Formats: sequence, C-alpha cells, structure tokens
Amino acid sequence: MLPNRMALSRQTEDQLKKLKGYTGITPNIAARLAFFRSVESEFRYSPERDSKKLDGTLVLDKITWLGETLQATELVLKMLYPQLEQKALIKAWAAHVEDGIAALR
Amino acid sequence: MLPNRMALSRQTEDQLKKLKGYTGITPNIAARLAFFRSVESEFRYSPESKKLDGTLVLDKITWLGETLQATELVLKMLYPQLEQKALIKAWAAHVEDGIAALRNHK
Amino acid sequence: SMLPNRMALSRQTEDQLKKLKGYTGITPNIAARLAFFRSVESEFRYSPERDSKKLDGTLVLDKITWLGETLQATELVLKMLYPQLEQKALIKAWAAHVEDGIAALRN
Amino acid sequence: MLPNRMALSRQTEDQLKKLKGYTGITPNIAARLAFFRSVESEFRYSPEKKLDGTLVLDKITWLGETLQATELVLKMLYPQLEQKALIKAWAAHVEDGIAALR
Amino acid sequence: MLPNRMALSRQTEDQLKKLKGYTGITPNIAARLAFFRSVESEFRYSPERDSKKLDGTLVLDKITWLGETLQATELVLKMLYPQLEQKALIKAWAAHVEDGIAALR
Amino acid sequence: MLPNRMALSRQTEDQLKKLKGYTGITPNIAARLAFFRSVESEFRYSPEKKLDGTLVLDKITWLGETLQATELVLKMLYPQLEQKALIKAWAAHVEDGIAALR
Amino acid sequence: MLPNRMALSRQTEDQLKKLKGYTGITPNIAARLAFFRSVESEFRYSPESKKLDGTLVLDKITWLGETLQATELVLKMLYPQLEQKALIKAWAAHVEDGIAALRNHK
Amino acid sequence: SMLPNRMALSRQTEDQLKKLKGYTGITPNIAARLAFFRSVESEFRYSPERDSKKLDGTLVLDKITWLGETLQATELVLKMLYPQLEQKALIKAWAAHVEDGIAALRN
Repeated sequence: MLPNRMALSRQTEDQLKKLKGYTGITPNIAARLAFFRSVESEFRYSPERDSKKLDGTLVLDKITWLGETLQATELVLKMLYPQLEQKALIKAWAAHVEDGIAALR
Repeated sequence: MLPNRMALSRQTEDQLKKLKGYTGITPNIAARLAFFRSVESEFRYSPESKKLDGTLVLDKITWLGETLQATELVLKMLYPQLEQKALIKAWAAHVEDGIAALRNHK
Repeated sequence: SMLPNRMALSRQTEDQLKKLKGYTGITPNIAARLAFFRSVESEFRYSPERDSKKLDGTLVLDKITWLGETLQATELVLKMLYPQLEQKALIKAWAAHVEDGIAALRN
Repeated sequence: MLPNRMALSRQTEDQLKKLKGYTGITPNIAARLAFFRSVESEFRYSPEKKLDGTLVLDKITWLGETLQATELVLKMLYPQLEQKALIKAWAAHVEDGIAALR
Repeated sequence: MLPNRMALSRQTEDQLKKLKGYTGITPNIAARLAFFRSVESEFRYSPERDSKKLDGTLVLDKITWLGETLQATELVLKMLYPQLEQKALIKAWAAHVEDGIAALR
Repeated sequence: MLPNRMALSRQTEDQLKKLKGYTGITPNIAARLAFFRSVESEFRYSPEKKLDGTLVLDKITWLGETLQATELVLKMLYPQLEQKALIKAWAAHVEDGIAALR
Repeated sequence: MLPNRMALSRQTEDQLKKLKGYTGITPNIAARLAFFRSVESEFRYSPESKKLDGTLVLDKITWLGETLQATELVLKMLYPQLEQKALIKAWAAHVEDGIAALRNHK
Repeated sequence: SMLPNRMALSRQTEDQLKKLKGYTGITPNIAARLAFFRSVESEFRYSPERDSKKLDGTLVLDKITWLGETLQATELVLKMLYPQLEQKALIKAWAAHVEDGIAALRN
C-alpha cells in the first residue's frame, strides 16, 4: 500500500509551483485534483517502461498530500494497479499527478 | 457526470436531520462524510433504485463543495456505465449506506 | 500514529460542540481542535486511574476529519503528554481534553 | 513564553524562499511542517544564532492553528529558556525541519 | 435605485433559515444565489398585482445583503425593471429572492 | 481593555436566539452587526445589568475580525470605564443594536 | 452556460501575470475582479473574437470560485444567444477590458 | 459612507502587501484590513498638514473588495478618528493607516 511519506518529481513540482502562482491552489491540493483528472483519462502507468525518478524537493506525509481523499485515492490505485507493490505504487501515483497537471496544457 | 441539481431520498434526508439534532453537522457536510465512509467499505450500488423525494433539490456544488472532484471521480470509476439519472441514485445510495457506517455502535 | 484511524467523543461532549456551533459558526470538528488545545495549554491532565467516561457519541469520524491540518501537532502533543498510554487510553485522553476544553465555556 | 512578534535568521528565511521557489509552498506553512518534523526527530537546541530575517511577523501569523502545540512543545523541551532564547529554539527547529522535509 | 437598507418577507426569511440548517449557507449569501436562480427563469415581477409585504425581521445594509455582487445585482434589476422606482425595485428584488429560494422545491 | 472572556445577559442571549430562529443568522455575527448599528445610532451606555448568559466565549470568538474596531470604539466612548463595565457597555450596545436590526 | 474548462487569450493572461508582479493577486482572482469591474462599465462583447491561447486551461471552478453563479448569470443576461464557444470569449473579453478598468491612472 | 466606492493604496504599500503574501498566504486585501487595524489600535494618526504621499498603487479596487465584512467597522473607526476630514482626506487617512500597519513588519 502507500508509504508514510512520498515525493513527486522535480518536473512535477515545478508545474505545481506554476499552478500555485496562477491560481490560489497549494501544491498538495493541486496534486489531488491532478490525480483525479489523470485517472479518468486514457493514461495508465506501466512499470516496465518507467524510468523517471521521484527527485522532488518536498517529501511530505501521506496525510498531507492526500488529506480527506486518502481512502478514495487508495481505492483508485488499488483498482488500477492490483499487482504493484509499494515502490511501484508510489511511481504510479506520481506518474498520475504528473499526467494530470501536464494536461493543464 | 452528476447533474447540476440533485436530491436525496426522504429517509436519507430525514436521517441527516436526525444527525444534525445530535451533533451540529449540516446535511450537506454529513453527506460528504457519509459518501466517503461508504466508499471505503464494500458497499456498491446495485440499480435493482430509490426515488429521490427529499424536500430540497440543491446544486451539485452546495452538496459537495471541495469534495466534488473526488466524488465525481469515485462514481466514474465504480459506475462508468450509468448516465446521469442513475449516477445521482448511485451517489444517493452511498450517502444512505455511509450514514449507518458513520454511526457509533456506542 | 498511535491514535487510531477513527474515533468518537462522548455524548456529553458532542452536545456541547453542537451548542457552540449554535451560537458561533464553528463546526463541531473545528471546535474539537480548539477545545483540545485550550485544554492542553492549561492544568487539566488525563489520568487512566480516574476515568469512568463512556465515549458514546453519535459519530465515529476519521482522525483527519477531527484533526485536519492539526493532526501531526495533536499526535505529537499526545505522545509527549502521554508517553506510557496505549491506543485505547490515548483516545480517552484526547476525548477528555476535548471535553475539558469545551466545558470551559459555561457560567 | 514565546514573544508576540518574531523573525527567522536571514539564512533560514532564504531556505524557506528556496522551498517556495521549487514548490510554491508558503514559508509560514513550510515552517509549521518543518517545526514538527524536527521535534519528532531527535534534534534539539542548545545555545551552542542571529535572527536577522527580513520579516517580523505576529506569532499567530507564523503558527496559525499550531500556535498552542508549538508553545507547549517549546516549554516541555526547553523549560529553562527565557523569551529571548525560545525564539532561537523555534528558529533552530524550523531550520532542522527544512532539512528533514528535504 | 436600491436604498441603503432592506428586508425580505417573513415567508422568505423562514425559507432562508431552513436552507441555513440544511446547508452551511448564510441567509445573505443564499439570498444572492436565489436572486440569480430566479432572474434566469420565467419569473418576472409586476407591480400592479403585488400585494405581499416585506415584513421581515432582519433589515440589513445593502452591502451586507449583496456583498461583491452589488453591481451585478443592480445591473440585472436595471435591465428587467427600467421603469420601477426605489420602492417598487425593492419589492422586485425581494420577489425574486422569494421565487429563487422557493424553487429549491 | 475588554477581558479575554465574556457573556451576554440571558435576556440578550435569548434575543439573539430569537433572531436565529427567524433567520438562521448566527448569534455572534448578529452581535457584531448589532454593535456597530447601535454605536452609529446615538445610543450610549450609562450604568444607569446582569451578565447571566449561558455561554462565555473567547473575545475573539465573539468579535472575530471586528475585535480591534470594537475595542477602539469602546475606549473612545467610555474612556473611564474599567474592565468589569466595558463588558456591560458592549452588552448594552448589542442589545440596542438588535432592536435597530429589528 | 460556460464550458467546464476555460482559457484566456495570451495577452490577457500576460497582463494578469504583470498585475501579479506589482501586487500579489493571482490571475484567477484578478480575473474575477476584472470581470465585474468591466460589467459595471458600458463594455459589451461584440463577436466581430480573440483566439484563446493562454498557457493554462482551467476548470470553471478554479477560475471563478464563489463568483461562478453571478458570473454565469451576468453572461446569460447579456449574451442570451451565445452557445458555449462564444460565451467563453464573452467572458474572456470582459476580463481583458476590466484589467484596464482596474488600472490606477496613478 | 464617506469613503468613496473605490480607492487605491500607494505603490510603496502595495509592494509590501505583495511580500507579506509571499511569506504568508495572506492576500493583499485581507492584509490591508489587518494592517489598518493594527495601526489604528496604536499611536499613529494621520494628519493632513503632514502629507506628501502620492497614492500611486497599480489597482483602484472597490471598497468592498478592500474592506469586506470589515467595511462598516472600518468606516466607523475612520469617522470617529477623523470627524473633520473630507472624502479626499479620508482616503489618505485610510491609506496612511494601511501603510503604517504594514510597515510594522520589518527589522
């Protein structure tokens, strides 16, 4: 399942920062909304072709990232990645946040 | 996606008002809470179906506030086929089931 | 985390949270945060050998619902004030503090 | 007790601005996260340094809804420290916490 | 134009109170939203058949009722009731709030 | 100065509950509106009465973002009144303000 | 009504970012402010028409927050005929005109 | 109302409001409210015969935008502190207070 703390990639963090400056939305709230936007599009994560590293500056607590959407987020990851282990599941979460935020255009 | 204007069944709404008598929490907030409590259990909506005769028909936004995105997403994930008249009953079934699932067995 | 994923307050407490909401805009879960901290910065302290208080509140809400952004802080205060207590007792301690904090609004 | 108004060191301010540069996270919210992350770790302040930050802010502005917890934590760890030095204990934890946030 | 202070009817006030208990929404915010809901339906106010009195308990300041939607509200009243005077215009505003809130069903 | 914690009279509390009964407006927000409506009118407190209300609330809970204005208004009108009586001046304006709100 | 996802033209967005350089106000909030300032003047949108090449495409809600209801209502009142692709340009024209109308002549 | 429907701050002030937002979440208009009141509960007082301050801020915002729910309160404070001032001077007085209140956050 999901670990106590995680980080996004730098590539993702920077886009969250731009979104922060354009809208009021804080990186954690924005990462939640981007996750939802991504999971309801065609984008799906696959381990055998992931190479991107979570080199992000901010390593927040799971509860801080996900707030009162934790259970809903863990449900979604569970349905879409039934066979991934904790280390892959973080990548999928992060890949989804990257995709969702990228889609802001 | 969910229609712009939604309503719960009369019992569910009645039970939210009961919950408001004991705590001070308002029906719309209580419903956000119940929806998510429900969703983490094993409850799934099966059309069979309740008619939506709650006294108020409110905006999607008044109902769900900042939980609107997660709410729509969970529904889309669990009931991808259901249109709009069916989705609102999916949402409504989850609220009602979550109310009993928020209840302290004392 | 030594507080569980979800917990309830007492009936006595819930009812006082409701009334504060009546007079103020303050929602029960936010008032619980405020009550906890006004209690914890005073002299009141939970102790397990003086506890005949049943947590018979109506609602078992998620920890995140109750605590919100004050979660980490709350759990750190509880750990420091109550190092020897087990989960069962930590819930009673958190609840006792919410009750004490909110009782401080009568007379 | 913690004084009504306080600043970080310039260095720790710049460290908070750095984090905002990378993420958009707000210095004062970052400072709350740092503080508790630092305390939970076993880091501790001992005299052995200069609070020359740009901004002095109301104690409530820095800490918001974490004020009580912060004040209570500081009194428990540093029951001897007087006003002047409680700021430096808080400032030290913020700085350590920022490393712990990464 | 609109006067410094006004009141709704008791009939309207009570429905705002029920909406307050059902949702978080305060009577003034709710009166704004109900105004918008009403003005975009078929309902239109007419003086020669109004008899309802604004017997409301709360006589708030215009700015309190309308907040940062004042200019938008006064634009709408202006377009829909170009010939009404202050005393009629309050009735139209109030009639619209009544209609909008009633429409919650 | 206004004390950290205060109550209305029972009577004025009930008057605030009455308003909530009719409208849903929140006693403490009603109290802020009343206060300023009363002061703007020419109503004024003179000793010549009992604050036996149910709820005692933090000064910040009553007044929120109007605290400063309220405290400044009270000092200007009643520069002589001491803590004990500033509450009764505030309570009197709230009660008068409620009549003025209707 | 307005589409779920909207964008300003590039100049308007550029001018909002300039406004952010001087004050700290964010583009979305500044746009709420500019829209209403615009609407109280005599400016009306005439299709002729700007293409919407702003760097971000955001949700209606992120853009308008609690002003969404008044915003949609004003547009419905002033441009009852315009569909959806046209409404967003109506909104966008108002933001741009309101920015100059929020500007202090110093 | 003797404050106009809309007003501007000085450039100097706007810039300090922006920086406070940088460090805190606090939006410029909310900070203006807070600055005004922290200024007005102190010793600072506007006086027209000592005023070479041009209000050259970028934005002319609505009074309601600036003041919000604090409107009535603000206007009542200004009326009591500045009974003899005309609208033109009341704006300068409100602005001077916002500047003073916000300057109090350096060193």
